[PDB]
Amino acid sequence: PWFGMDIGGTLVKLSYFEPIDIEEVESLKSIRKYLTSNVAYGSTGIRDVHLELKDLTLFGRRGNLHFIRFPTQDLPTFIQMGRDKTVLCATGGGAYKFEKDFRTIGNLHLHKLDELDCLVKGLLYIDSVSFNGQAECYYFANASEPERCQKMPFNLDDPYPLLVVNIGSGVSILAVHSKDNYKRVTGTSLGGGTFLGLCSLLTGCESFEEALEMASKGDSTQADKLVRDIYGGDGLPGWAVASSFGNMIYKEKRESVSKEDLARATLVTITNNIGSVARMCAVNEKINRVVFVGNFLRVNTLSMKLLAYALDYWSKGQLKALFLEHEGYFGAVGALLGLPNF
Amino acid sequence: PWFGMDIGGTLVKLSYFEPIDIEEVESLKSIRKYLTSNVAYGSTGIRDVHLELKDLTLFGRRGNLHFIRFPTQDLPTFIQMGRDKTVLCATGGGAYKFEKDFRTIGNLHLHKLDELDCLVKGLLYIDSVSFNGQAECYYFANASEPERCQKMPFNLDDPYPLLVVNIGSGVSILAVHSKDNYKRVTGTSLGGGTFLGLCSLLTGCESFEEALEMASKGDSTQADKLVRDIYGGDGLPGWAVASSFGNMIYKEKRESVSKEDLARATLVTITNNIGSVARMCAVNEKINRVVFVGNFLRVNTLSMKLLAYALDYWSKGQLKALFLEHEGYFGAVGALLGLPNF
Ligand SMILES: Nc1ncnc2c1ncn2[C@@H]1O[C@H](COP(=O)(O)OP(=O)(O)NP(=O)(O)O)[C@@H](O)[C@H]1O
Ligand SMILES: Nc1ncnc2c1ncn2[C@@H]1O[C@H](COP(=O)(O)OP(=O)(O)NP(=O)(O)O)[C@@H](O)[C@H]1O
Ligand SMILES: [Mg+2]
Ligand SMILES: [Mg+2]
Repeated sequence: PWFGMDIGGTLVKLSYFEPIDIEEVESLKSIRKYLTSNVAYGSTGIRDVHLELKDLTLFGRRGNLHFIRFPTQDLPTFIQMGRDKTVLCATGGGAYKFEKDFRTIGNLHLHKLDELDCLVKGLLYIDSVSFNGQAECYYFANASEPERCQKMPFNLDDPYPLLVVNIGSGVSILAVHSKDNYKRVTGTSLGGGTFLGLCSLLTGCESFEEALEMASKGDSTQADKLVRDIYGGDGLPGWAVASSFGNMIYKEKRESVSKEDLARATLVTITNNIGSVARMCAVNEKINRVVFVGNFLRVNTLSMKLLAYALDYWSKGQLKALFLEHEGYFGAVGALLGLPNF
Repeated sequence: PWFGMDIGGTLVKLSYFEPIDIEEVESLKSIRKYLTSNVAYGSTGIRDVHLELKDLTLFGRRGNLHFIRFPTQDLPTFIQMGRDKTVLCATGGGAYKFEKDFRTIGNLHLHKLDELDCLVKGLLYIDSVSFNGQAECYYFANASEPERCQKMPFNLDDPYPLLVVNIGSGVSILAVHSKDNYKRVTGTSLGGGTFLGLCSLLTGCESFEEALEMASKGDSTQADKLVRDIYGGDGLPGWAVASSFGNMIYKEKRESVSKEDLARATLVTITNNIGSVARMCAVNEKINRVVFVGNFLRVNTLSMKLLAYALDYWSKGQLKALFLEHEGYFGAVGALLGLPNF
């Protein structure tokens, strides 16, 4: 059973390689069968079927690469399931936090892998093998004009240099200069857990998906104070945000604003702040390709377009926002790839 | 009547020069008397008496420089008072937004002045004349150690280069390289209006002061997810924030958290994000002295220490956080100084 595992502060990501080029043990068969015949595991486990890499050749075997996720909160259940029925490559903060918990599985050997190595290695790997013939990486062409703005593939055959912006619970920013030369540049604590935390407080939403659905209906200008609110008009345009949630300092506006407006304003606030940080690190690092990963952006087209627009506008076209189909899973994958070393 | 006025998105700042080296018109006398014998004007006007510059020599006159503030929301009342009872130098967004409103005062000539010129000129001026013999500018020595951390004067006789971080409703960042060479570097919309807006929504506080008072009692770790929450322990220390409000994604934590915790977490979130942006622009601009202005920091020691600690820690001592006694008033002052030109 070949597994790579990225245990983050919010989500566990699992990459699983299923051999297809196959008298083995019954419970080994039962795990394989359980994983390939189900797309929901328990009440919170999900296999991302559309992300599956087929007929991949890995470690001299032909197989399928599957991508699975569940909340870190439910890791105890995953471990319990484990003790009822192995070398495990694992990265993310939880690799250390839950180390002792994994060892309650008799004989199981836990190999903790550097989160930096795993993410970069997993990123490079997936891009090099392609997404079943198609581009793993893509950008939004004409990011400023909604009429022309559309998703289009983007080539990363020579991916250096690269600024990687990892939006999970918080934000980590990496600069990748070559194969064995890359570093963590900085980070902010205003990431996806800020969006989801604030939004739950402000709106009472009880999933990421529900927060996105609310945001899609709202009007962030109802909560944000714009340049034109301060100036009366328009190098800042009047519609640009001058103060996020700045109009909520007025009691009468707080009482007229809806949950949807507030969800949207939370999303716009977090996203735009991340774009701005990203742009600043790119200038500092002299890198013009900025790739976004993590799960803040999954099924989140709004944030992706905001980032694309912001990097493009602010930079006059010199900075390009890039995105990745497998954006949440690169740590899990790089962990899996560290398996031969042991 | 010599006035400089900075009309922002939230507050109006007024600098007033009172001549002391004096058969003039009765209502001119009555305004002077009104301003010098009162420290509260109406229900929302305040004269900052402790900031007064005494026996200043300006435009060949000896006088006192007074500093006054009131909410932009109440500017209509100030204007009405004006029409019942003049060249006005004014800057900030409201100089444009309320231009027509000022002209309802018969014959009054409104001179709009560039916000950049005013802020820098006013900053340089105040530092050069000193705060009645004492330092206008100060830092927090040993910013990382609470036992040794104390406020101490700081010399700006040669203030170039200088990174000015203006925290008002949003955040504006300036790089000042010389007397006539300075530029706006970037800005974020996560500023004081974000702190005050979010905090009002989350806590029901109804003044900046009440939000600060709440924050002073709270525990931000109750809302924030820390490095140790994710890793189990500790180059990030375990107490550093990994995800602002990241623990509010759990329903049970949202229901146990208090208003004070939430006020504090809002303050810590906004402040630390501003420190991080500031550090990034300083590296980009290759400037190691970073000065904070605006009114987000007035009677806000907590945010000042957070910034001082963050710039010092992250930069290993190469970046110094600086603060200014008259931090909210430099635009108003630079506007006043533009008076001779007309
Ligand atoms: N089904 C989901 N449940 C919870 N959060 C989700 C979900 N889908 C998307 N998200 C968002 O994705 C974010 C987490 O992304 P992720 O990259 O998996 O972080 P992480 O690895 O768990 N945290 P970290 O330890 O900081 O690296 C959350 O903060 C949400 O904003
Ligand atoms: N008495 C107060 N009332 C309202 N806000 C206050 C008060 N005291 C301090 N503040 C804080 O100070 C901030 C405003 O600072 P300030 O520099 O005067 O902004 P501004 O000039 O009005 N806005 P801007 O147009 O963006 O430059 C507010 O966002 C608050 O966070
Ligand atoms: Mg992660
Ligand atoms: Mg201002």
